[PDB]
Amino acid sequence: TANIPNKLTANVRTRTGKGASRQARRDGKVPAVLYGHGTDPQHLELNARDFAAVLRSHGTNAILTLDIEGTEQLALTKALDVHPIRRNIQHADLLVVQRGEKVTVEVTVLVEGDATPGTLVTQDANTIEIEAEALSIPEQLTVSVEGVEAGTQITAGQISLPEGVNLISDPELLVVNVVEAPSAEALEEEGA
Amino acid sequence: MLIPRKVKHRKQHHPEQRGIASGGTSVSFGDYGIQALEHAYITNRQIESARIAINRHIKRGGKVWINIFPDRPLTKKPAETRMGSGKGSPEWWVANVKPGRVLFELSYPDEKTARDALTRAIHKLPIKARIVTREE
Amino acid sequence: DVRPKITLACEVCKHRNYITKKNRRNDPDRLEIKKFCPNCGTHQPHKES
Amino acid sequence: SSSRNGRDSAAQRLGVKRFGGQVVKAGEILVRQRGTHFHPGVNVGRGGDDTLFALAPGAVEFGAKRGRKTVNIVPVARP
Amino acid sequence: AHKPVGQNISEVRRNARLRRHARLRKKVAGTAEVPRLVVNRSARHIHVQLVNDLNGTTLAAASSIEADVRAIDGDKKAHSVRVGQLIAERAKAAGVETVVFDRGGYTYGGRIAALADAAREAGLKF
Amino acid sequence: AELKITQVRSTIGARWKQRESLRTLGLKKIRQSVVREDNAQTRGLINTVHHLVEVEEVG
RNA sequence: UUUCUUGCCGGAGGUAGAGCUACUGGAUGGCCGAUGGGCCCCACAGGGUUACUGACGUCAGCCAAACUCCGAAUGCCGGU
RNA sequence: UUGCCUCCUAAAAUGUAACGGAGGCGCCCAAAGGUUCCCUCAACCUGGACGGCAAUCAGGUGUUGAGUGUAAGUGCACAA
RNA sequence: GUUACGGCGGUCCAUAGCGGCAGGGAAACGCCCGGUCCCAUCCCGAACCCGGAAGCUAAGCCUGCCAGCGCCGAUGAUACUACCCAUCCGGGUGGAAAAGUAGGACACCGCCGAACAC
Ligand SMILES: [Mg+2]
Ligand SMILES: [Mg+2]
Ligand SMILES: [Mg+2]
Ligand SMILES: [Mg+2]
Ligand SMILES: [Mg+2]
Ligand SMILES: [Mg+2]
Ligand SMILES: [Mg+2]
Ligand SMILES: [Mg+2]
Ligand SMILES: [Mg+2]
Ligand SMILES: [Mg+2]
Ligand SMILES: [Mg+2]
Ligand SMILES: [Mg+2]
Ligand SMILES: [Mg+2]
Ligand SMILES: [Mg+2]
Ligand SMILES: [Mg+2]
Ligand SMILES: [Mg+2]
Ligand SMILES: [Mg+2]
Ligand SMILES: [Mg+2]
Ligand SMILES: [Mg+2]
Ligand SMILES: [Mg+2]
Ligand SMILES: [Mg+2]
Ligand SMILES: [Mg+2]
Ligand SMILES: [Mg+2]
Ligand SMILES: [Mg+2]
Ligand SMILES: [Mg+2]
Ligand SMILES: [Mg+2]
Ligand SMILES: [Mg+2]
Ligand SMILES: [Mg+2]
Ligand SMILES: [Mg+2]
Ligand SMILES: [Mg+2]
Ligand SMILES: [Mg+2]
Ligand SMILES: [Mg+2]
Ligand SMILES: [Zn+2]
Repeated sequence: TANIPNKLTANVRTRTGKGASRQARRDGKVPAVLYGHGTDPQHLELNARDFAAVLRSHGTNAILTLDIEGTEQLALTKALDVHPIRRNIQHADLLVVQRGEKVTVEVTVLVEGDATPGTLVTQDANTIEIEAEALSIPEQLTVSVEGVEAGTQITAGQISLPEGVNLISDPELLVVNVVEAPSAEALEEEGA
Repeated sequence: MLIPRKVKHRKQHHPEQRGIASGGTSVSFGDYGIQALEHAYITNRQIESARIAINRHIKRGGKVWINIFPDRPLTKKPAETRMGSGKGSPEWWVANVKPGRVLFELSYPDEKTARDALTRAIHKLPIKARIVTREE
Repeated sequence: DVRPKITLACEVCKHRNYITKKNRRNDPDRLEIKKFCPNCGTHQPHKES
Repeated sequence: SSSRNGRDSAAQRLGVKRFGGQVVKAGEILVRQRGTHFHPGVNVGRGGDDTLFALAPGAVEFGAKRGRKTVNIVPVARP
Repeated sequence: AHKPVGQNISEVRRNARLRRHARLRKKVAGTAEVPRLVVNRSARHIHVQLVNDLNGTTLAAASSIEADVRAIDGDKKAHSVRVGQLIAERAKAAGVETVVFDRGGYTYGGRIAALADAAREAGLKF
Repeated sequence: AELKITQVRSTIGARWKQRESLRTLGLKKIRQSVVREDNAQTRGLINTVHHLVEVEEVG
């Protein structure tokens, strides 16, 4: 299941620094860096609005097609430095990638469906590491809860993992734990 | 009340209350949380009141995580006394809160009730906070 | 005192050359050690005064 | 109503006394310290209270020798 | 496969010897004018080097594997005295009569003492 | 390339390395100016007192 | 001119910050599961069942003037 | 409370105040001084009559978490 | 000069460590055999010390390959900061981390000796 890369435009940062980054961030642009086996850390401003839009559409983990001054590159979002408060993305890290390339990544895990009513489902690890190709990276994968029995644990090793993707996390990492819903005489008994 | 079992030193200086919370700024345990916006000293009185507020509002089943601990003691010298004669005896306990730190976190099925319990807690705190969700 | 001041004197010339301390509880007898005598010119036994 | 503390001792003025590239006489003491934070290096001796001093005239220079910060005296050329 | 579990006496001998050597080395060293006479010793042979530690070089050397030394029908002390006189002659040729004795982490005595006293009488003052 | 430096502010309330940088530049009063070469020593010497002076190159 | 300023060069630090599975303490929630808890067959042997309490450990998020695997800017010493 | 010593305050040189925060000292050891040589602990697992986690024995893992007369700090496994 | 060699060293002493897999025994390095003699055990020829060459690559040593643990580690951003603006907010110019990422690394250099055509 190939995911189509998203087409952004970028242009080489003329000069570097906190003043330059603050100014660029002020003009609705995100400073970022390309690296990888391209062996050239290349400093690129890109459109903040388009960056946020594509991150909304295809999560944190999505291939991009960068147009660097006409040259055409394939990139993959490695990290995003984001402000804790203003929540704007400050910086981005872009591994260079090509087809048929396995890469390690972290994919969010969103529990889906309703559970049995007497107990609450609670996730400890929201993200699971997987090894997968550049184009075949899943932006999210689901875990099944449909009327479980009494409280039991779920680990990464029993998830319906996609095709062409490989678990990296040790299979005994807990993801979602159904824990019995606290009674009336049990909910306010902890916390002091 | 949340009180440390022992502190190595029982009379410290006032915690420096400047900067932005660098550690502990994300919601990880539950799905909704209360995330701070101002520097303050959250005493165990505030924490207990807020936790009881959340428990009263939801009242059925759901997990409340107080991921801040009041373990820093503020002392107070006895009343009617002049200046001098050394530092006082410690008599309340505090967590040092920066703008950015998720204070309380909640896990509960529905949305509106969870939001309302979180704002009920917020009203008991000496700061401005906001409700933050498990996703960016 | 239990660690009083004591003096050491050379036997062959009876000159008091050194003053030290020692424990009377642990060294009840006179302390004697081979020290250096400036006028005898060489190392000689020195005994407590 | 009283503080059960309020005593301290005199400052002993410890620390590095001659820094790198500084010409010294033979015998100048170069760093006062408690333990052996700086270990004696080439042509540098160590005193009774762990005071490092120069055993020859030259220029001070620091180094690391098998995970040990050391102080050495380098013979400057005679003009 | 038969995986051994213990430590061998070779390891303890080798590294304890090295530790004794280093403890010794904390206090002797070699210049150009007073070099260091370092000694190795095994169950078959005894080795000596004359070292200038300012460089990590060796100025003269000898062992009990040379033609003449293997030509001696005598005892290990005889090989030791031969090595001592040979290394003394080689040092004297190299232009040195003063040295410091690095006994090499072995206890001074036996064949090492025989070597050292042979060098002592042969012209090297130490 | 070389510069002209004109003093615009005064040295009342100025810290001591600022006043000494001004004195080292050879200028004493407000509106007084000097002309000098554009090396790194001058560039630093005016970097200290940029808030007190204004500079322009010649040509 | 030894003074002072600016540039460059040679230094020693443990502050701001940060980090803590790098120590000393605090400290949140999970996970497995003891030892010690109770019971059966029936012995106080032995075995397993059970809200057990749940050592240790481990996952994730944290905290410190008298914590530090780390760690600046300035200032300071010298030279030029 | 008044002299001395150690740490934090003390803002990475030194120094720095308050009826600021914590403790020690007014000794001890004829070896616990000098030198020469030799060795590596604490803890943990396994195997052993008393003997139990624990006492001494044996095997292993163990680079410093033990110890350093005596507060604290700086040191010390090259060993102090 | 060649060396699946032996020593003595050096390096802001792990980019060198730990672990794992596969080899070697020319001389060497070892283990190994014995306690007549120097010397030795707070008892023990186990260690140390002295003599010997029946057996060995099983170790130690060294060689080659593995990045699993430990180690090293940018660029960029950020924190913090000097100075300066600035009526609190905040900004500009210089310096710039820690953590993390890309990755690196199964050390390198030197001087003597051994055997080998010499
Ligand atoms: Mg501060
Ligand atoms: Mg945070
Ligand atoms: Mg932190
Ligand atoms: Mg409020
Ligand atoms: Mg006695
Ligand atoms: Mg002091
Ligand atoms: Mg001394
Ligand atoms: Mg003394
Ligand atoms: Mg064995
Ligand atoms: Mg200058
Ligand atoms: Mg400099
Ligand atoms: Mg430095
Ligand atoms: Mg300090
Ligand atoms: Mg801080
Ligand atoms: Mg503590
Ligand atoms: Mg600190
Ligand atoms: Mg200071
Ligand atoms: Mg300072
Ligand atoms: Mg003062
Ligand atoms: Mg007192
Ligand atoms: Mg002693
Ligand atoms: Mg003695
Ligand atoms: Mg043992
Ligand atoms: Mg390693
Ligand atoms: Mg062979
Ligand atoms: Mg024998
Ligand atoms: Mg082998
Ligand atoms: Mg070997
Ligand atoms: Mg490391
Ligand atoms: Mg950088
Ligand atoms: Mg304003
Ligand atoms: Mg880093
Ligand atoms: Zn006399």
